[PDB]
Amino acid sequence: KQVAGTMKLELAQYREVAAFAQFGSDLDAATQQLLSRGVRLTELLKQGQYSPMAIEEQVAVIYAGVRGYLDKLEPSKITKFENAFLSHVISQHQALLSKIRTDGKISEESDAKLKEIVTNFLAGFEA
Amino acid sequence: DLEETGRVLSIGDGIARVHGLRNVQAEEMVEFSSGLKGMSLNLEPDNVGVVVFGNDKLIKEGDIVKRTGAIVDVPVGEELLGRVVDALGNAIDGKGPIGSKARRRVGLKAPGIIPRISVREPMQTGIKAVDSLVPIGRGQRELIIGDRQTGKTSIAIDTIINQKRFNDGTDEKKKLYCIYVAIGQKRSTVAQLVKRLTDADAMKYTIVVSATASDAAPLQYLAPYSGCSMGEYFRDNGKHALIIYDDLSKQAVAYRQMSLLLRRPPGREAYPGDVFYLHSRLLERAAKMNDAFGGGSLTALPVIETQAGDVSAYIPTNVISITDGQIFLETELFYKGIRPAINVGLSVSRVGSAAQTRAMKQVAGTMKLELAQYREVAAFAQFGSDLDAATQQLLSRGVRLTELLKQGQYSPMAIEEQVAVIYAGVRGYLDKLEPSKITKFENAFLSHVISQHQALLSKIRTDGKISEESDAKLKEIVTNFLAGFEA
Amino acid sequence: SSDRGLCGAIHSSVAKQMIGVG
Amino acid sequence: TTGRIVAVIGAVVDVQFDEGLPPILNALEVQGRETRLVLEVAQHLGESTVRTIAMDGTEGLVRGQKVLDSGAPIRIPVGPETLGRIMNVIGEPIDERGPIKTKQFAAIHAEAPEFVEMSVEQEILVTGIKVVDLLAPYAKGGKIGLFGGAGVGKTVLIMELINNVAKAHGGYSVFAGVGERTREGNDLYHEMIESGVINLKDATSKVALVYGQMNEPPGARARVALTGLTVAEYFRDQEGQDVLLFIDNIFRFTQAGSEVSALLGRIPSAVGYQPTLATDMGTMQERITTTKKGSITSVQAIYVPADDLTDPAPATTFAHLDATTVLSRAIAELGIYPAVDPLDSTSRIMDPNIVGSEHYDVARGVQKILQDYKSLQDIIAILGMDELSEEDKLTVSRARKIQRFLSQPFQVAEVFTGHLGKLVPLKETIKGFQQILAGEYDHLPEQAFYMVGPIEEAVAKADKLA
Amino acid sequence: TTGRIVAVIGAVVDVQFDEGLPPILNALEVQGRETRLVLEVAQHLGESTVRTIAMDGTEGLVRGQKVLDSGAPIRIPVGPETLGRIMNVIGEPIDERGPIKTKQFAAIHAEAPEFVEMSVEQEILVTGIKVVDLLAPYAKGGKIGLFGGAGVGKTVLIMELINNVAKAHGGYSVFAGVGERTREGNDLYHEMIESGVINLKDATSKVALVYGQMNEPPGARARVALTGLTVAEYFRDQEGQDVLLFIDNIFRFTQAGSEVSALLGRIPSAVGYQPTLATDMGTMQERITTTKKGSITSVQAIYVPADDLTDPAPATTFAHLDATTVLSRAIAELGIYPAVDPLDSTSRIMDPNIVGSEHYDVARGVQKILQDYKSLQDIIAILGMDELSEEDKLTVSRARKIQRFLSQPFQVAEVFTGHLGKLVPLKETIKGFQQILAGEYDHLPEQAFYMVGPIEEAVAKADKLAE
Amino acid sequence: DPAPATTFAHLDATTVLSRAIAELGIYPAVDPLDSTSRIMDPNIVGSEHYDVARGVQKILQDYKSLQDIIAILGMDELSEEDKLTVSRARKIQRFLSQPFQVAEVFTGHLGKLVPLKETIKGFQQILAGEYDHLPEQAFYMVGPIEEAVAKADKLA
Ligand SMILES: Nc1ncnc2c1ncn2[C@@H]1O[C@H](COP(=O)(O)OP(=O)(O)NP(=O)(O)O)[C@@H](O)[C@H]1O
Ligand SMILES: Nc1ncnc2c1ncn2[C@@H]1O[C@H](COP(=O)(O)OP(=O)(O)O)[C@@H](O)[C@H]1O
Ligand SMILES: [Mg+2]
Ligand SMILES: [Mg+2]
Repeated sequence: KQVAGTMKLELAQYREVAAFAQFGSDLDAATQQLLSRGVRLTELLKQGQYSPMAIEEQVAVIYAGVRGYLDKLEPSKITKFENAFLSHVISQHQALLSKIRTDGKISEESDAKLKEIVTNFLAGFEA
Repeated sequence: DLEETGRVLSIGDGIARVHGLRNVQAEEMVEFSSGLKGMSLNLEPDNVGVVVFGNDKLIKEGDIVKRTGAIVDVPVGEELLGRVVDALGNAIDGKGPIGSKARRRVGLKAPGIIPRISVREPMQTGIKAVDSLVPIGRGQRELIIGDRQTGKTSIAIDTIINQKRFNDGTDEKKKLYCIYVAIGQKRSTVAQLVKRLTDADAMKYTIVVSATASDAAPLQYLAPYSGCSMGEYFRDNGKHALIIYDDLSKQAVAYRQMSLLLRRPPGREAYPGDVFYLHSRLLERAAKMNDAFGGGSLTALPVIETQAGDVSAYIPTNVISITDGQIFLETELFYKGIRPAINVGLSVSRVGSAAQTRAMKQVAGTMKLELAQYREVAAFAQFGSDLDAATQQLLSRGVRLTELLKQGQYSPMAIEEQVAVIYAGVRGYLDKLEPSKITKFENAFLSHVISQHQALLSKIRTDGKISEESDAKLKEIVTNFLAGFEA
Repeated sequence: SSDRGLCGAIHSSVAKQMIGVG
Repeated sequence: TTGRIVAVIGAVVDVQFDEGLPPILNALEVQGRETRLVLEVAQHLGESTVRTIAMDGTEGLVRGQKVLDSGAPIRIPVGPETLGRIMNVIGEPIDERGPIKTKQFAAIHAEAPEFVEMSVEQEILVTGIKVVDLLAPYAKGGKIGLFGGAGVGKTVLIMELINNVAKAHGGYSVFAGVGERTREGNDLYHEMIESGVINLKDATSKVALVYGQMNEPPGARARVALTGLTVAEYFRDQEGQDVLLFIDNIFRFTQAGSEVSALLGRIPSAVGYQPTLATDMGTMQERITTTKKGSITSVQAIYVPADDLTDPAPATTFAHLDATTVLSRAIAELGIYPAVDPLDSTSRIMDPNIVGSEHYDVARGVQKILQDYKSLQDIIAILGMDELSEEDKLTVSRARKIQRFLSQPFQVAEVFTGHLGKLVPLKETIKGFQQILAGEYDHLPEQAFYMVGPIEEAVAKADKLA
Repeated sequence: TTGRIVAVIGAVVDVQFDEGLPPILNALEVQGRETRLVLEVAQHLGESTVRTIAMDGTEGLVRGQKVLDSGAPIRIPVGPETLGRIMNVIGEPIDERGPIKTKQFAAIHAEAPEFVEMSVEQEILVTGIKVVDLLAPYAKGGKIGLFGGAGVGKTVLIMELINNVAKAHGGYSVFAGVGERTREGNDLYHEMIESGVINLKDATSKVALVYGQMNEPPGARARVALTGLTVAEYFRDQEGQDVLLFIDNIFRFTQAGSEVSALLGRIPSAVGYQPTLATDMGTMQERITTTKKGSITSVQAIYVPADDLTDPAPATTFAHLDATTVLSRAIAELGIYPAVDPLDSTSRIMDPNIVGSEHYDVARGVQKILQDYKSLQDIIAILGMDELSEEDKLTVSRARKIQRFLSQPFQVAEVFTGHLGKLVPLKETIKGFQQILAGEYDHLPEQAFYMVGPIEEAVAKADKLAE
Repeated sequence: DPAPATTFAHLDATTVLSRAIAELGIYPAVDPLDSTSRIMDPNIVGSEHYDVARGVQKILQDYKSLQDIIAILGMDELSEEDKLTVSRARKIQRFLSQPFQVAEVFTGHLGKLVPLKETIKGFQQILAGEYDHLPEQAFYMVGPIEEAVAKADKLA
């Protein structure tokens, strides 16, 4: 809920605005951000078959998107990112995933830990 | 006695199958032992299919049904004026018995081809859009049609309210008795209706016939005919009557219920093969009588509800083709602020000029033309900055006449007030006035001419048109007024 | 070229060839 | 013999006979009524019972009420005495001018002329109306689709066709109002009286009137067309005429058929029409034709439901039409009368194998030039007129002259206008338009060709103007 | 007198009586069942056989099983003792709290109040919902309809109305669950225990509940609206009181009847419906009304089959209402909630002489700009935004903002929006929209107006979106 | 229609032919977005085959979404990115067509049989932009991709 709570209505507004802006005409900072965010979350929601994801791994992936940490990553790279990111947190951060899974929430501590992981990982990834 | 009486074999869904009654006539009113009436619509070899005028709970298998020597007729006359009655002419306003001295059958043949003369006398609605562009004559049948909640009843109410200016007068020729038939509506809607007419002081010359949503199917089916015969009393006695059928869509539904349950064959939309006939025989009873027959008239305004604009659906198709013309209302005009929501491009009166006075006739022709010229170029507007002045003008004149056709509810206008307003537009006095300011202008301008130029309005009426002298007057009233307006 | 579009390959044609006017 | 009513269900009445049964299509007279109530046998149900369709209201009928078999179908008064008279479906006068005193009677159901009785040749029935005869000509014994409605000079066009056919072909007319609106039937009646094609005083009447009004039962409205056609068949068969039959309007004939069919419990076909849609239309239309003895040519006003030309009703009808006259509100607004659309109106016999190579090529040349004139009208509003080539300036001139030469004053409209009416022969029509194309009247002013008969009057009008 | 079952086909049961024949509408009692099975007399078939619809499942029934005439239609408990309680179609408690100890009972069939019993009084009922209050406001004692296809927001909207209006209502409320979800009944029940409008411990309960959900056979869904209605009718007359009546969903009454129509031997009318659709609805709807004796404010959720508003069922319902809220899937698809079509929602009290010319003029102004924007939509969508007049693109930006300012976070919708719910008073709604129309917020971005309460929150959000 | 509609669930692979595709001259007139196979799965056909297929299908679907705009306004109102999808998609549509031995009378070409590996490669290459320089017509009614190239050369 913490990560996805407003996302449905947000994605509905993004799709409407993506259509209305379909003719590339000078857009304000607000809608251009919604567009950037929207196209990126769309990529995160893509998924293969036969590998359903544990909740905590879904949360961490969505977290990256909804907090804006991927807003500058090129949309076509988002999937390569997610798998790279995910395999990193699975091996290296079983402690963080464990806590999110066990507590069923993102504590202020887990939030801080997550931001540190994604931002620095994404930078390494984007080199 | 299985000739004058019978017993109920089966009863359900408002249909009693009755054994016996060997002497009943087709469409005869029989009576059940509980006191409920019925109509003998199906006469079959081994049963009479009777249509029930009330709740079924009161009829059981083996109940005695009697022919009564009854006859399907309604109270008729001027004592119905100011009264609310049901399908059969019974009082429902709770003000005691109707003082009726005469009666008339509900099912009667319309005047033939010979007792008539052309429609000539104006039937004045007081609605600028209608009287100018879709003009109605005495004896005409003009259809009011549109989707739900587009303003259909309003056209009719304002027409009824309008007649006061003539009925309070002393010219008998110009007077108009009103009949409003409510079919299938809810009681509280009808109540608000009569409240409006009462406050408008319109009830004193109006008969309200009401067969509401909980009344049995056959009463809703009869109601228009009942109301019709009450209007024929006027028509046949050198007098003029207006009747509104609100609505015929619901009446058809009610009759369909009956035909289906009598197991008559279903056709398109499950309607039976006699539904065109049902409506055609109702609407032909509106007529303009010749002088040999008193010169009276019955004018009918049937209402039809369309679904999602489908004028080609079955019942709309029937009533459209039966009538002498249609006033089409549209939802999108309505919310654009075009109210009354009349589509002027599509609406038509086939009587036409024959039902206009010379004053209106004059200014209305120019408006019709300039609106038609407007309609062709109408799309060049919002997507036009680099237009030639010729088409810039047609657009400007067009948007402005469109504003003059807008009208408030419950305030119908006298024909001379209408021509004065249209004059301002068709003569180009409002061409430089901003579109948004036109409605304010008209109200104010009209308040002025009514207050200070009663004689000018008196003249346009007396002269029958706008003379050179009246023209001069108006020119100076409008110009100076407009100058003052934009000060 | 100009500000106004909807005129075929006017604007695109010069851009393929390519401070600007329009 | 005499039968008894056993069932009444609206406009369907079942009659049981003790001896011989009336065959299908027989007329039956109900006894014990104020006015005549005819029932037409539709089916034999078995058990000595017939199912009928009522020609008027069935209100008041009792099971047991006596019914007399007439022995034949509906038989109506036919002959010169019906002219100027108005009758209904069952032959009764409804003009209040008393009985229709004819020596002959005729059954309204009859079979189409046999294959041997058919004319193998196609002939024009010259109307003397320039647009019609030149561009979309009428065929002797054919059917014409009249598209129009109100305000386009439709009643005037009809009244003039009645007049012109009497004057040029010695043929009488019949008008059949299928679903006639009572108001409009009265108005039509008096417009004919006022125009002369009906005469109450003498016996010059050129039309007989047959009304099947809107408020009549389905059966009545379904049969009037036959009644009208039967009147007309007299004038073809007995008096050898090229007759005119108006049907106003054909769609309402179809719809009455649809209603009757629905009332008889027959399962509806596509779009809810009667399963017999095509045969209902076939058994009536095939009666309209050229026989060895004469011809009936029918003008049929067409309503196109939902503006769908693929709708079963117009689709079926089109199978029978040999030409269309399209009356245009746009054309009337330009002051062109008759308001015939010269490009929208078509004819099957516009064929050099039928009308000749000279009639053909002039019509095509007229069509071509009016087609070309329109192409330049976008360039007219943009470049103006003085930017055209010397060829294109000349086409605009000629086309504008052709448009006006297609207008014609009508004799039937003399009272309204004062202008003398014209009936232009086919050869003068062809000649006239032939010469405008050639450029023999380029020097003439454009308004000289307007509201004119033959091309000689275009010259006499041009000389008269200062 | 005793009758015998002769035929069972689904919900329809034929019963033969040798002695006295029970009149149509009578309630019959099937002998030898664990739970009370009522059959309601529908038709007299002839030959001392009646046709009935069952009020519960007919499984287990045997030809020849005994049936007793009760002597009357279905009679249910009415009165104060129904408050806090849950009944079914036949007035049995379904809350496992024992007998409903009323003094009197009432037949669920009754005549509609006569024309002379009608009231014409109409004053505005404010909801706190922007789009409703502004464009198509409810009246006290009026008939309100919430139209919508599947999953567009009828129930959420009706729960928000119960939240905003019923919670603080002085008189009594009736909620009738008609052919809807049992889950939603359990939801609503426990939310009302929580909020105190139902009290299980004292006598302060202000709401009576009547339930016949989509787990019930059609006979039960066909009558359960009548049952709720009858409860309300009592509180209206025999107490003269201000009653709120909520029905979710009144279509299910009509659908139920269509389910049994063919087994009752009817030729189908158009779109598969009973020929009696409109009269059936008539004798039912005409009871749901304010009279001179008392006031019912009725709110009725109205399902729209296949999203089609021309469907006979919703189409025939429109004429029965004084205010209509029409919900649209196209709008909901946009994330605009409540998904009210502002160009298809109407009210009888939308009248300058009733709401004042200020309320009226802004409402008509809002609709005009939305209609104008709609009439440009499909056009500029392919022909370019830059090809527009400088006052056209000003209406396009203003309409897009008004579209958004019509949306609102509902208290009831917190689990769907992630936003705290907002209630906006009338004057604030008028003012806000009035301001956007006058150009006052052309500097503010679109999204600032999306999913907020009052106009100050559109301003606050605009600051938060900057950084 | 109930008859075909009901048959779908009985099939492990559907080839849906389209009259609109046929009328464009594309034979076999296969609707490449309405024909499916239960073995179109990376674990069965391999990821390369699977990827090229999904790629072809995506470019064809993207083309399809642009066609309302194209029909009214035309090619010229498209971004450069869109023009590229359109041109590649249209070359892919043509390379899906094939001359059948059985239909030689109608095609006027010799019937062809393309081995799977070469089918994958031809489309793999069109997607990679490798023949954005070649004309459309070159891809029509040929076998392997080499034939498309040689046909382009022959168009001088
Ligand atoms: N000229 C007008 N100006 C402003 N409002 C109007 C006008 N005419 C009608 N209305 C209003 O528009 C609404 C619909 O009017 P009404 O006469 O009820 O139409 P209708 O089609 O008869 N409705 P219904 O029968 O309920 O589907 C009402 O609220 C009227 O008060
Ligand atoms: N006012 C609202 N705000 C946010 N989301 C809503 C709102 N109304 C409906 N929804 C979404 O749509 C779903 C369907 O609404 P509901 O009222 O159950 O539909 P119905 O019209 O079928 O009763 C809700 O469960 C919710 O997810
Ligand atoms: Mg109304
Ligand atoms: Mg719901």
